[PDB]
Amino acid sequence: PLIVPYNLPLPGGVVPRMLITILGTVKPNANRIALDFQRGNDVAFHFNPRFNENNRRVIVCNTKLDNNWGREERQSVFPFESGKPFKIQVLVEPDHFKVAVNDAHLLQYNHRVKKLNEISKLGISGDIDLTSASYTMI
Ligand SMILES: COc1cccc(CO[C@H]2[C@@H](O)[C@@H](CO)O[C@@H](O[C@H]3[C@H](O)[C@@H](NC(C)=O)[C@H](NC(C)=O)O[C@@H]3CO)[C@@H]2O)c1
Repeated sequence: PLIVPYNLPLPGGVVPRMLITILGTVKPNANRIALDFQRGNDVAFHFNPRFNENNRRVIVCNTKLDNNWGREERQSVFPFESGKPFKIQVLVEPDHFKVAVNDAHLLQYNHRVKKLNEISKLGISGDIDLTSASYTMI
């Protein structure tokens, strides 16, 4: 097992056909999970399941530039469950990050940060036990 928050370096940045796979289990009474693809201090893609935002479960995605959050993209389809094991796969495509959870397509996030090769770290945080975090080229 891995210590959370965990930093996964992405050597040379991301590129299309790179597949990141994260395996873990949601804690009991979880509040939030976050994946943060970073370009230095900037967050190119923040993927943030929220377990109780005004008694709703929602995934919020966004980008942070110069310490400012941008326009949120919100998904009400919510495949995570407190206490249960999950798999998140993020496939870098030419125009977007493509996210699947437990083998089912979830969402796509169009590239706002376009210098893909400068997105050099992935932070994994929140209310999880982290089992593995890896990448491969498909
Ligand atoms: C909770 O713990 C941590 C730890 C590290 C980093 C964060 C960053 O969390 C922020 C991030 O998820 C951004 C993504 O857009 O949202 C921030 O929250 C927003 C919130 O989503 C907005 N809610 C709505 C309903 O629009 C709110 N909007 C208004 C008008 O207030 O704005 C906040 C602040 O940007 C979240 O803090 C978290």
